[PDB]
Amino acid sequence: VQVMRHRDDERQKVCLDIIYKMMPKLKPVELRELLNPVVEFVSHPSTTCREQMYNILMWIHDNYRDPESETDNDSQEIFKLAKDVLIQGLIDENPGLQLIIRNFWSHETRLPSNTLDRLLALNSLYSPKIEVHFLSLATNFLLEMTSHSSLITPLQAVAQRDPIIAKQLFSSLFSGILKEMDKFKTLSEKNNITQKLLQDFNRFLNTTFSFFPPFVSCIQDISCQHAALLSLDPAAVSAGCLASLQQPVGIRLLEEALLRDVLRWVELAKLYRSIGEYDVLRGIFTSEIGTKQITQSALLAEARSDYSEAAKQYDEALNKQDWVDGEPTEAEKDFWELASLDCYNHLAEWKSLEYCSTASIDSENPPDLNKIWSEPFYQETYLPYMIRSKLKLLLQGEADQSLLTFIDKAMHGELQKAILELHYSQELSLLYLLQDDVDRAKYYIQNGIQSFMQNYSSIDVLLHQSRLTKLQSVQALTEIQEFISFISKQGNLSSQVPLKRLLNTWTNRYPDAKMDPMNIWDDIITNRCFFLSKIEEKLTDISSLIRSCKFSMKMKMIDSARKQNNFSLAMKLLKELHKESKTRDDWLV
Amino acid sequence: PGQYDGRGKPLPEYHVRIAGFDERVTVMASLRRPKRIIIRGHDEREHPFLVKGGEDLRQDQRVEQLFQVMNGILAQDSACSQRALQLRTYSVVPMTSRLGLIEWLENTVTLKDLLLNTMSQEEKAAYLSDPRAPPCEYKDWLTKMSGKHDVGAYMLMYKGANRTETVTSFRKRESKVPADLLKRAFVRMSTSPEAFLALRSHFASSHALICISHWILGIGDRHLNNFMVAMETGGVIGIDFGHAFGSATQFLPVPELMPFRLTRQFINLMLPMKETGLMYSIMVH
Repeated sequence: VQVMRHRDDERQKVCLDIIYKMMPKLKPVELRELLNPVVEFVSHPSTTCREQMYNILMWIHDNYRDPESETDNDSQEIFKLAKDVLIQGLIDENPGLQLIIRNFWSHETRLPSNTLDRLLALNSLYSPKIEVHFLSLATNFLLEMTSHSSLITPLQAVAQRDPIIAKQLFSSLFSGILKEMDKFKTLSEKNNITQKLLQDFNRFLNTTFSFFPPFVSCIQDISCQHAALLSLDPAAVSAGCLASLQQPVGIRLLEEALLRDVLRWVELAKLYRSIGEYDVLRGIFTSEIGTKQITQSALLAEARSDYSEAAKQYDEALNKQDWVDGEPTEAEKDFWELASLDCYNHLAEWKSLEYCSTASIDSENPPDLNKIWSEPFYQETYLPYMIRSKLKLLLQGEADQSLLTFIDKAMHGELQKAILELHYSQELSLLYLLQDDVDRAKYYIQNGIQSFMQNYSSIDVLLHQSRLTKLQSVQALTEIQEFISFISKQGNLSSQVPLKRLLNTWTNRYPDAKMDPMNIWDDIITNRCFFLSKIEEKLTDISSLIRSCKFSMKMKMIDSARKQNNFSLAMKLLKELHKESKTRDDWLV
Repeated sequence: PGQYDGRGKPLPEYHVRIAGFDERVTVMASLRRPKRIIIRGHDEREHPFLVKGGEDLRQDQRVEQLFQVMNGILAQDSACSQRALQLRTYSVVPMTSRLGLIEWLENTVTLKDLLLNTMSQEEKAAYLSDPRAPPCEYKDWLTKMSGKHDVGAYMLMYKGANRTETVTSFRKRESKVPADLLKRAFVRMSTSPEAFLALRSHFASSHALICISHWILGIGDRHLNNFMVAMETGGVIGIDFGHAFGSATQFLPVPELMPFRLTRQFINLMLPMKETGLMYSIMVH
């Protein structure tokens, strides 16, 4: 077994040759040992060796079938571990070999050939090792049993070319068969067939990992054309369209589900929470997530810019005592807390946000660890406000000693790394500039720019305000980019003119009022004055000058808060600025 | 003309000097029968126009300038400048008395045309010509609860009918029309559920904004052919003005007290949301 894993080709050919020769005498208890070095060769060149690897499995499937023999777990586990690789051998970089394997699969009594039990077995061999081509392979298998005909084989040849026409072709073909199966297979068998179909589709959505947008959209489209498949899974459809960038097919699926029932609306709220459309958001918690007399009296102060009274009637709404008139059901105890978090975040709640985000899952003190990582409800919603409130509290100047060590223990592993580097990376690059690993922070801002391309690619052409919400952040991204590209240049600190140029292009180039809300405003304002303090730390009348540009930035912020009706945020900003406006005279007036 | 709108120093060097007329006129099969011509520009483009004669068009220019100052305020603020709320004004030029020209749009359809040919062969026929047609059932019920066979029976209607009797007879014709006829119109043509929703949101925002600004200067007589739905980008715009201020309920014999039209169809399009989240938010904003 050791020499089989070495680095020469003819040795690896002849060992598979003798293993094929010694096949129908070896015992199945050690075959589970034997077969695991065999299927380590699919990442190897040289079609001879891979050809023999798929030569032996063509019999290990064909006569270790175990026809309900009930012999072992290994003897009917090798069947699964062989079916896995004999499925994955349909995507190799060698045609003709695919002709061999598909001549095996298309052979008699390998997939049944009436018309549609064909397709029912075709759902079985999905295996999310492959999903990218399954629609094309499936329509090839479907139109194989065809034998005024000159168009169908170029149609099958163009089918394997773009994902869009393959998606359309599968959604046409399956719906056509399922519409026209009604010459037989009566209602009990109809209900049974749709039972197995819905089971297979739930299996699909729970198996797939690297989400592929035409496939996700294909199944969620073909679900909404027959009278059974509607109640698919209102818990994982939404979680697929949170990070598949495929919202407005799942929205239409949930509306067709709600027509003709609480978790449906909760996931619909989570679905519409990302594509804007806040009017239908607020028009949900006055319909089903409600039937109290504090929900309306908070939503009618949340529809305008009155984001203090609706906050102050949410803690009263949740730590109430008696309330014997009807209790808060399974719909709104979550939402009162979550909307309390969001209406905190809408204004400058950077002290009492960490508390309400992480102080609902555990004991008194913050034990913050895998507890906030496990049960990913605690990781999808409570976590982003936690990390946001964290660093937007840290950046003004404290020590606070938690987030440093928290990300230090976080960035170790698979699923504690492939989220904290997949998603955010900007605030992480910022706290890495705090931790002075700017080259790591350079890699992180690089992946952030790449991530913006990755998001903004698959957002559709006409779904407006989603594009705008994704689009506004790039001024902050190039702001930290120009800070990095400024500070690596040496000739700044021994002079004054590039500092004056940076001050002038900062005081010139702005965001505008009445078109950018105060969250992105607060992003760029705190980011830029933090950089002002950072370069003040680096050069260790420009204190008065940096105070001047600081005060102009926050005064522009004040007037924008006045223009977009946020009287409370500008109120608390001027009250923080009141002693700050005791320094000068013109700033006072 | 139609230029010289004020608002800066005017310059005739790039204005459209006329250079050519079409070899075509097109009639509108209506009561007043306007005609339509396809005039040409020296700046290498076309401009179509509609001719209506015999009508004093010296008030519609005034209300269009009112619409201009209205949606000049509507983009002055912040919270409506987010969601980009705008009225689509257009230009009618007052040639003389009893002669003016209508600026014309492209591939628009009337609201009643959309609701008619959206329907299939059956329900369109049942809405137009039925023995139990909701026009014909309504006039038959008018002869039921009055006794007469002419106008004045409507004036008799309120002294010979209670509330709930009319409520049930109103359901007896509200049941005679399918609910999501407007959504059947949007599903007839959108051919993508990616685009369907950004079509529907645009329709809703348009109709809500023109209904909240058809009340401040209150205008009655909003029947079906005062709504030009544009299929090109999902927008409805309004034409054919009857009465300027609150005047359609005083001097008319059978008055009307609805501030605008929000009937069954604008309800059932927004299903399965109640009419409480979107139209409400736009109107209150």
